[PDB]
Amino acid sequence: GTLGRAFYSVGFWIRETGQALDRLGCRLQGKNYFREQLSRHRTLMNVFDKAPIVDKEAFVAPSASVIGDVHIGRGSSIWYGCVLRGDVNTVSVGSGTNIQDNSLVHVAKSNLSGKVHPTIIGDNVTIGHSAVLHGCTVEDETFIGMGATLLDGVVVEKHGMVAAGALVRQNTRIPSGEVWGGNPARFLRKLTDEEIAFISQSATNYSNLAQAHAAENAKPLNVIEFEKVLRKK
Amino acid sequence: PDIYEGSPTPVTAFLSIAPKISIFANILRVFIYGSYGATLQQIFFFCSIASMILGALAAMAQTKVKRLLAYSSIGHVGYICIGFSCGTIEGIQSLLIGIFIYALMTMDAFAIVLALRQTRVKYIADLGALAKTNPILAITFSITMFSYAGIPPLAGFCSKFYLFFAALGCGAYFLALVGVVTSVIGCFYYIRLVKRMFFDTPRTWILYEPMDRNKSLLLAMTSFFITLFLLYPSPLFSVTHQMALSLYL
Amino acid sequence: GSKKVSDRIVKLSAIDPDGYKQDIIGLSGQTLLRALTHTGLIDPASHRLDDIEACSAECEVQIAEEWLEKLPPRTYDEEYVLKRSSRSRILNKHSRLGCQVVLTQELQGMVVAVPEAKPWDIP
Amino acid sequence: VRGSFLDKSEVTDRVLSVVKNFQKVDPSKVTPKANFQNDLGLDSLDSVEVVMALEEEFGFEIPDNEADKIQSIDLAVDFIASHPQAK
Amino acid sequence: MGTLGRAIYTVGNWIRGTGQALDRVGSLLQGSHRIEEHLSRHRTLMNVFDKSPLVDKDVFVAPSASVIGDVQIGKGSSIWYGCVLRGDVNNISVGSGTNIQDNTLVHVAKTNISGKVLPTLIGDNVTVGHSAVIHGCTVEDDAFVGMGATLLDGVVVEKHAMVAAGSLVKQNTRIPSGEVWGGNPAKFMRKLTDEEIVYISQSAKNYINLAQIHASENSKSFEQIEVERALRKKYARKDEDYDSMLGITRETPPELILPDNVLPG
Amino acid sequence: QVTPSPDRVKWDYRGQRQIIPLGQWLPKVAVDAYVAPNVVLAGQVTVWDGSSVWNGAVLRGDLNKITVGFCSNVQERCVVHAAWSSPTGLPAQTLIDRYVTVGAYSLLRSCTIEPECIIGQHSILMEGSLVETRSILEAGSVLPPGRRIPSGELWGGNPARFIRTLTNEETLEIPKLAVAINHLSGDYFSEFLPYSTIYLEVEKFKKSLG
Amino acid sequence: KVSEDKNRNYAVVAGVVAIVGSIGWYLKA
Ligand SMILES: C/C=C/C(=O)SCCNC(=O)CCNC(=O)[C@H](O)C(C)(C)COP(=O)(O)OP(=O)(O)OC[C@H]1O[C@@H](n2cnc3c(N)ncnc32)[C@H](O)[C@@H]1OP(=O)(O)O
Ligand SMILES: CCCCCCCCCCCC(=O)SCCNC(=O)CCNC(=O)[C@H](O)C(C)(C)COP(=O)(O)O
Ligand SMILES: [Fe+3]
Ligand SMILES: [Zn+2]
Repeated sequence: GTLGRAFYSVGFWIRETGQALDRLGCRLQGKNYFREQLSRHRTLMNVFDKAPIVDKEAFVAPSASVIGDVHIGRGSSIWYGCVLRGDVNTVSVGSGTNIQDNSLVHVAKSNLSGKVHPTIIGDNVTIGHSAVLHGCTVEDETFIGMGATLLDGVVVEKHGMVAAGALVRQNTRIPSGEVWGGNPARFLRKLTDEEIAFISQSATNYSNLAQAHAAENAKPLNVIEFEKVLRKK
Repeated sequence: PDIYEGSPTPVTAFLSIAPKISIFANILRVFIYGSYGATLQQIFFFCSIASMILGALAAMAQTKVKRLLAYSSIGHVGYICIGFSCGTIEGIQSLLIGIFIYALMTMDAFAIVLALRQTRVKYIADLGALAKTNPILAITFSITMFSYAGIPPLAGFCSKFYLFFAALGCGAYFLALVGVVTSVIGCFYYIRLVKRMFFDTPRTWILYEPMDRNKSLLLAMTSFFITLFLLYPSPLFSVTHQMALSLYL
Repeated sequence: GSKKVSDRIVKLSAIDPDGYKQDIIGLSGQTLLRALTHTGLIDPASHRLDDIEACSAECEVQIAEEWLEKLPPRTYDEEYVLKRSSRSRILNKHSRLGCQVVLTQELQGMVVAVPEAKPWDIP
Repeated sequence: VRGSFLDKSEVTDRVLSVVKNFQKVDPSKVTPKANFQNDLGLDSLDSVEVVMALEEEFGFEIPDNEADKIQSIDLAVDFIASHPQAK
Repeated sequence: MGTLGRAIYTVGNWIRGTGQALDRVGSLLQGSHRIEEHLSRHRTLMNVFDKSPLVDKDVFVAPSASVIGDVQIGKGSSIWYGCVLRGDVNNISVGSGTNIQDNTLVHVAKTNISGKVLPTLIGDNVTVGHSAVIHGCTVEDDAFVGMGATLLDGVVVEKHAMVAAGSLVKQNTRIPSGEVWGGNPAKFMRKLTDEEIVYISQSAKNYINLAQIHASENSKSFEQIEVERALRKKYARKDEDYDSMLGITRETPPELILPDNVLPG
Repeated sequence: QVTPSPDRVKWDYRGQRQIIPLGQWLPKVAVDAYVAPNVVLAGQVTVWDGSSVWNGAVLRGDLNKITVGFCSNVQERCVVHAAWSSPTGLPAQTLIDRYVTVGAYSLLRSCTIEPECIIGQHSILMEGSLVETRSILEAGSVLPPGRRIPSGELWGGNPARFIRTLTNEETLEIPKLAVAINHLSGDYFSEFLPYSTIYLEVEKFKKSLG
Repeated sequence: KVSEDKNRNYAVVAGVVAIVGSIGWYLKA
């Protein structure tokens, strides 16, 4: 709360002073390594006491951005280039759910247009590449087409499908077993059983793929690349 | 006005303050100390009146910041020379107090001008929407303009207060009337800048680069002096009384 | 898309001080000065606002009488500025302040003469 | 008062005379919208000599880009009436 | 050097220790809530399933790009900031002189729903616009995919064909030569003028030139970055009047001058 | 043939540099502007006072100037580029004026947005297009090259079409949206001290290698 | 192990001398 925020602010003053002192000490020794422009990107970023809570069996790509109060469950996966920003409200991701590359899952930045809705992503959900989820609920075992946009208030009922490139307008409800698509999103047809099987099997295949990518990313950083970057001329 | 505009702005800032201190020291030690008397003071009386009137009108006509400041300085030397005209101990003391306060205020104003010269300020209209783009700078500059206009309890009132004190002391009501009218005119053309920075909604804005540490520190100190001098004015009063006495003893 | 920027484009010809004719482009509803600064015929840095209170005739242009009837008559302030910024303190009948001329569709093809730049950067 | 342009009414007659005075031009086909090549029986060499005569008349140089656009009378007129160096 | 050198070095050690201890104390006062910034773990090129990307010598890969798995990129191509080329379940092939612009996703499929699953093929001299998404489709040579456009599995963009910016090209759709398609769903719009064909070629060549300056900048070392930062500050403004008084002519150092092929003229 | 380089850097410990100068073209960021750590600014890019650029956005000014205005925001994963010239014949710099909200995942290339406009999420503004002041675009809009959004109007669609004229109150609410987003960005600006402490990690990585 | 820049070291000595001298100046007045 307020007292925690005051201690966080005063803490930053002590840290600023200490880091300045370290830079002084390095300057007296004739070192300029602190001037190097290194990336300050954090895979998990806190905004005061709103931090992400990520399950140990969840793959998160290092270049992904998870900011604020974000919950990722077991067996879930946040792929390369994704951004999840729950600060004004919360963002929760169920288990076994894949958020594909360059997807954006965020909440409204301001309450000017009313109260800010949280974003709820259910279980065994597939979110396609470069999809935009904005304060919407996406129930279990649903399919969000790649390049699609879901606006605040939207509900995608279980076994719902949003077609690739679709624009689901604000407060639209997508019923179960329906395929909606286009701009604005409109009912196209019903979901077949083969496609339901594909939904579940695709969520399972991506959990196995996430595991493989997590092992290759956790491999220790190669020293030879470091020495090559260091000794360049 | 022509030299103040045409010179490089730091030259304008320097010429606005130091030569006046030194030439007024000369004027005191030559005239107040020598002894021709009435004519010498009538010279300065008539020139003070002309300076107040002409400075007020010409400043009211200006659209560029540097010219406005030049004409304001002309008007203020008129106000200061009213003190030399009366030829008393309080006249010399008030002349010295007026010089000191005008110098600090001018240093404030030229610190702001040099800060805005990094984005090439030239016209009064260039300051449009400065209260949005840099609100604390617009407040500091508004304080300087109200101090220039003599609005109490800012330091600028002190000098204005004397003008009327001598006018009713040396028995001069035409001087008092000139002071009232020219003070009103000055107030108008100073608050026009506050209107430009706060009340206007221009279509095109100029975004200004932030100032360096030297000017921010000098501005902070001079602004604190301008707002808070009338709370503790004893040292300046005592020291100027000392100087006025030491002219003869 | 039923609404193009070409709907607002105004075609125009400006003659530079060395007498060379150029075809310039501008938007209706914007001043002639904006169209002139697009190509650098007039330095934008010398006249950043479109206000008569920030003008020392750095935007001044000369226009023939045929296009001068298609414009509102010069205001007292405009003539004051032009006359005082003249080196001879003489008001030129074909002079207009480019910041006070708003381009409209009836000014299509208007030809404008751009004189030598006056000095504008005060030390 | 000052001016930068020669009145158009003053320009048309000046271009009208120099073509009439120019040889191979009977002063009867010299309508103010005449083409030196088609309506005046002038070859390309004669047409070049006409723009030259107007340059000297108005005391200013005319660039090659615009020397060619002056193929008719009305065209020569407009150019000079809007050119400020014409005096 | 010397005794004074050693004494100052030792005192600097003490000051550093004090500074880091103060930083630790300040972290404790914050409640340990702030997540510490760490060394970068993003890998520009990565192996997966014993598949390594095959990238030519003269290829710009932005350090922020992700090239993963079985990816082949040919001579003169360029992968820009934020691009993700994930060849983990199938092959991705990029021809020569092809630009994949910022924030673009290129992915493959192991088994499409119906029909023969195919890898992702992008031909020579192809322009792919910003934030496009290419999924299991074929783009032939001298084609143009607009920015924000989306190609689904089985799509074939033919030679000298265009996909308009922001389009959604449905599965198995074939954009024939000479046409531009667009909209959601993508459909025929009009024929491609020859001027637009020239535009496509020029776009590919311009991006080849742009890739050079970006690649040169992104591969500089810390020391060269510092040298050029000092030089840039040195030559940011000028006093040619005082220079003429001194009788000297300050010249822009060559490391701050861009090649003429990227200049607007 | 694809002949690789044995010296190609596969892992860079520094990561992607946020500021990419190009010759003398140095991106210029105001001291009170928020730029997310993984944003890339390259070349002729100016980010003015009170503005904000959020995670994953790319602003590449290698072919023309890019300007983000006073209290304007360029939200997550937007791409702003520019060209040498526009089909309209006007100057082709990308100008995002003051109090402008550019919705996340939007692509801008040589477009002008006049002050106090809202660009919907996932929108596309192409070369030479113009959005006049006090206008709003819906999410998913597509503005083709050289097109124009007239002032005081709400547009949307692919390609964008007129929807309705805005009321006064709706237009008064646009600068409030920009100001609120800047207020939010203040919280993110407050999380970063002037220097990072990565160089210490680099130092111990170097020491643990000799 | 050692700071090499001699001019930097002399400047450091001058700064320390100024600080200690100012402290002594206060302490003896
Ligand atoms: C060297 C540097 C190279 C680069 O980096 S460039 C790569 C990044 N740039 C781009 O991706 C943009 C390239 N240009 C285009 O995509 C463009 O639009 C395009 C290539 C379809 C064509 O755009 P045009 O300006 O030529 O529009 P048209 O008049 O020819 O088409 C008519 C029609 O199409 C529609 N319009 C046209 N363009 C599009 C689209 N795309 N979508 C939707 N709707 C459109 C519109 O409705 C128009 O009117 P309506 O019939 O009333 O609807
Ligand atoms: C001050 C004096 C010093 C300078 C003068 C020096 C001497 C000048 C003479 C030198 C130039 C020549 O003879 S150079 C030779 C000039 N003649 C030719 O070009 C031969 C081909 N003829 C034609 O092209 C046409 O008959 C022609 C009428 C020209 C135009 O075409 P039109 O029929 O479609 O008008
Ligand atoms: Fe003007
Ligand atoms: Zn995929």
